[PDB]
Amino acid sequence: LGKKIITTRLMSSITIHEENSIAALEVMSRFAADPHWLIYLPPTMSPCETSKKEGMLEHPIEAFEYFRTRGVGKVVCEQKHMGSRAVVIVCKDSQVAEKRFGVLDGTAGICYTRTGRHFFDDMQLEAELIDRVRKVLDKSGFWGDFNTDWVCLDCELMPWSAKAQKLLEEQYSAVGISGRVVLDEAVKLLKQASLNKGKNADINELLQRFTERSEMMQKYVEAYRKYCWPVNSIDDLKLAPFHILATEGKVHSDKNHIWHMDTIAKYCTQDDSLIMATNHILVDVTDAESVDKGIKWWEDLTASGGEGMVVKPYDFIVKNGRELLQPAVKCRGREYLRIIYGPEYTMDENIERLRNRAVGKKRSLALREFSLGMEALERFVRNEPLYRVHECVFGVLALESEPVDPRL
Amino acid sequence: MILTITYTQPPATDLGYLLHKNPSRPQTFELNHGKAHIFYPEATSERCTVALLLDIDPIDLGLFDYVNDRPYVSSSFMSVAISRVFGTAMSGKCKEKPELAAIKLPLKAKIMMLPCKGGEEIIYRLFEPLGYKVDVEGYMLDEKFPEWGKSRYYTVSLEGEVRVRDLLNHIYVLIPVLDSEKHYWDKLFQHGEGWLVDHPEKELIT
Repeated sequence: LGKKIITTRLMSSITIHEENSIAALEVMSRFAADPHWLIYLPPTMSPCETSKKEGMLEHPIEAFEYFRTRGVGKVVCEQKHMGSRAVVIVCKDSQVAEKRFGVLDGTAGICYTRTGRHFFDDMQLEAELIDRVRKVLDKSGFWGDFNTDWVCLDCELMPWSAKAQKLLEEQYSAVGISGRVVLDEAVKLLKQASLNKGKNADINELLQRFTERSEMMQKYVEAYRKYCWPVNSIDDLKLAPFHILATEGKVHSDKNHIWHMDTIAKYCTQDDSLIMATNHILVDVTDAESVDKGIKWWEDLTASGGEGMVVKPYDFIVKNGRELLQPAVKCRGREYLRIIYGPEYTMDENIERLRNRAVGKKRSLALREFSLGMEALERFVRNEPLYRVHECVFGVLALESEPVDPRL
Repeated sequence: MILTITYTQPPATDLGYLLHKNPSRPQTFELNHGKAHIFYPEATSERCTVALLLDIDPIDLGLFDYVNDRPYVSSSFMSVAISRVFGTAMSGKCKEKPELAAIKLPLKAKIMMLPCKGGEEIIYRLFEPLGYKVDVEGYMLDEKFPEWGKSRYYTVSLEGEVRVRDLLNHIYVLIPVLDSEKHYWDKLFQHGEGWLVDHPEKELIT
């Protein structure tokens, strides 16, 4: 090909380089769902600046500052659950699907991942989850209230996908078993030498140091184990929508996140335990005691600890003048981050070097993807043809094949 | 990440002389991507054990290029530590006990957390021709979750009568043969003198 130039309402010029274009074509053409359903792919999300509090790499104070210093006085903090991200689209019937999306295989809904591929291999499990979501939207009067035969939802899906839970076998536990055994043996040996007692080492410093390493490694192992439990049926899934993205005629990027939370709770979370309302608070980033509350709240979410919170501006799309701001900033839990920065990241000599991280590229990637997904929604809803929608969705894919710090 | 050697011929503390690390003097050596500690968990006349402890720095540098088993396995970094702490002992040179260094001593060794794609069978094939009685222990990836199955980590115990320098040279050469992904992350024949040419797996070792 060459370079693809895409125009969006939020960024008039977004460039898709050939090599990102190719790298996407590979994964869009081989393993992806019916391109008719792909009206949206979620963006990657930036983290906060690093903290300086003791033992802390990410802390809510810097996420709050990001918005305060850019003139956003109100944020909505939403709980990050232990799960993948999944787009859920639900039609009333296969006739809606066929007529509105052009879907030709009789499917009445889809649940797909950020790569544009079915969350489930078992297609029956997909459809069972879709209609369960549909029954609820009936038992609330969604279709009527929104004057729509379809809905696109942005959601947390728990637990980890089956593909995701293999990493626990291929990777996480490998590090976990090797690290536990040797660090426990390291402590035992040093201890013995402690009692039977290049450059000079001190045995007791060594023992203390390896005692700390061993402890961090225990925590790491307890952190990943939680993400194991298999989907034997639909009663193992948990689903929490956080945006109503699109209904017939409208994109809901004008609606604030309280609206999204509340409106999802009334229409999608009533009388089923499979679809939950997400825990959230509102924080005034200008008030020390509102800020303090959000901190406490976050300390409690991650007490177990859960992954942390996603901090969003009050409105869906915000600008600081003409500069579009991040639609989201994650603040990840201290324990959870051992799964990302490694078992021993909280150790002093480590966390110190980790505090110097460059987030510029990642934020720039989150904004461009954010713009492209909004354009893809805005085009579908205004009934533009497939290629015009699809160039935006494919654009998201291509940018994701861009090299960036995997920990961010 | 741990090598231990054990000697029990009374005065066992003579193991110290052959290695040149005075048992009362724990030491730290600095490698690339970390450092190595040598100390003697036990030094009595009836029993003497040396311990070689890797201290690899995870930050010295996909998500799993930051979250890997490198700092916890007996990789090629183990060999590099051996040649660095027991430098001369691999040249047969001993002073205060020149004959102890001269003959086969009854010896035991333990290499923890050897990552071997080839499993038990490749560990025997490398070590039994050299006159070792070899014991191998394996690990499950996570005992909470037996359904994940075996890791490809093995802890190898060697028992044999051999010269100290052969033992160190055996381990030095044979460890990076099992480390399949060392390419991801020092000259041979000067280390295989006496045994390598005659080893059944020498093509495979080279």
